[PDB]
Amino acid sequence: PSMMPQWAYMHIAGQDASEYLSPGLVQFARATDTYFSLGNKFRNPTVA
Amino acid sequence: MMPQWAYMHIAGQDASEYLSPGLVQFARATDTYFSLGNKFRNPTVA
Amino acid sequence: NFASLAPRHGTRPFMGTWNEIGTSQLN
Amino acid sequence: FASLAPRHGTRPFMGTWNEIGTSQLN
Amino acid sequence: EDINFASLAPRHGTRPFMGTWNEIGTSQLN
Amino acid sequence: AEEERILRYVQQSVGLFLMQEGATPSAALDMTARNMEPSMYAANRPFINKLMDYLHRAAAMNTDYFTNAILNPHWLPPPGFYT
Amino acid sequence: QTAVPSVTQKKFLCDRVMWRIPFSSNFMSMGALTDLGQNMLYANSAHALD
Repeated sequence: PSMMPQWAYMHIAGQDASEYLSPGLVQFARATDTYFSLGNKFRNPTVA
Repeated sequence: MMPQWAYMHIAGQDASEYLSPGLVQFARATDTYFSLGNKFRNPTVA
Repeated sequence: NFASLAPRHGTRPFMGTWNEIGTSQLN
Repeated sequence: FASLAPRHGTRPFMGTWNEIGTSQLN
Repeated sequence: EDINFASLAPRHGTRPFMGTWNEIGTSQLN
Repeated sequence: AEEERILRYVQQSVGLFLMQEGATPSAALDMTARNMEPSMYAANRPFINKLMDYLHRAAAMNTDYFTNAILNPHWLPPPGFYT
Repeated sequence: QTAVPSVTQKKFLCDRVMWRIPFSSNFMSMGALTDLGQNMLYANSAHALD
């Protein structure tokens, strides 16, 4: 049902983490990646 | 669920009706020696 | 057409008896 | 283009656009 | 119809996550 | 408004044809499309093809829910039909 | 040369393993949200388990 719009809200299925975040935060965590990483906070779907 | 009932002949039409008109003639003609009666199902519904 | 396959009981074929049926369950 | 990242002489160091992440028991 | 069928490609998010060119078959004891 | 009137006919035509014959969903949709007003079919031709495909797959997912949708005139396409 | 007739018995030891039976079509991890996990969503029905 339209991807069950609660899996999409909870990132069980839908847009990847590098995509639903505002471009500018993913850009931020991209630069300051060697120190103070933000990769492990946001989760992304892995639908089969 | 009617559509699955009709397709599997659980209900809807006996073998004398859904069979092609040609085949029914063949089965009636050769029933004395080579019978095809028991291959097909006839639905009976209460 | 297919009447030629039926045994002849005279001048007419031995056909009919629309019993092409099957109903076999324990009920 | 927030360049507050280490340099490599010029051309700030690196970063892959796709790398924020997921893992489970599976 | 003449629709064109692409490949499914298990998805890591919206992107289909195709993969790189790894059709390599070189072993070569040398 | 005009499109919804076509939807009501499609629900009834498909349901009626499955009542009298119980044919395959593809056959049921085909008979529904061939018994429409030419003005109605021509004006909303892109909509009908989209409507048939969603109804075909919705019946493909689960016919029990499909029967409820047909037997519910209050039914309206859920979003996701649209996009 | 004085060995006696014998019967072979086998076994195996597993630990820190925790047997798993994935809910995929082919028992394969093609993704976190398994293939059958999505089918159960579209079917939209209830099923017990024994």
